[PDB]
Amino acid sequence: YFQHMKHGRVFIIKSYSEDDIHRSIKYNIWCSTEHGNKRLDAAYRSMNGKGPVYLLFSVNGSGHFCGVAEMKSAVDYNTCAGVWSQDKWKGRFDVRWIFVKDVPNSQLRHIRLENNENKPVTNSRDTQEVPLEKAKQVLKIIASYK
Ligand SMILES: Cc1n[nH]c2ncnc(N)c12
Ligand SMILES: [Cl-]
Repeated sequence: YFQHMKHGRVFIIKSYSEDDIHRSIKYNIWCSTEHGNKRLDAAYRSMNGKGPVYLLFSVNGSGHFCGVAEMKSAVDYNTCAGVWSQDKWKGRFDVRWIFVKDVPNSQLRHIRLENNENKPVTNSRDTQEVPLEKAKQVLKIIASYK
């Protein structure tokens, strides 16, 4: 249960590669775009441990979110090249996967993001930030979905 969360920031991850998500679950690491890496680094560092950064993962075109992971370190920008599905993916940070489970978009699309033109949360791009009150609604639904 994620209702205890008073602080904390939540981002959507949209992957072109399901293989990269499988690698991320296996080794508890992730990376993002050049902009996404800077956005997440800033958010993690500004938290100063006062609350979590959660990542809500979804494979482009799958019609479902596939789980949730907590960001667990700052971004190292200079790391081994070519570990992901494509060479463009640079950098690395630790994550801890909290839920690994498929949740259909139909369960989530009523939740709209006031910072993204009131678009459904299921129509977000990679690294879209989610307002906390809408993030808690998404997390409650992922956690109790069966
Ligand atoms: C890897 C990775 N990090 N962030 C991403 N976003 C879209 N596609 C991907 N393969 C990735
Ligand atoms: Cl590495």
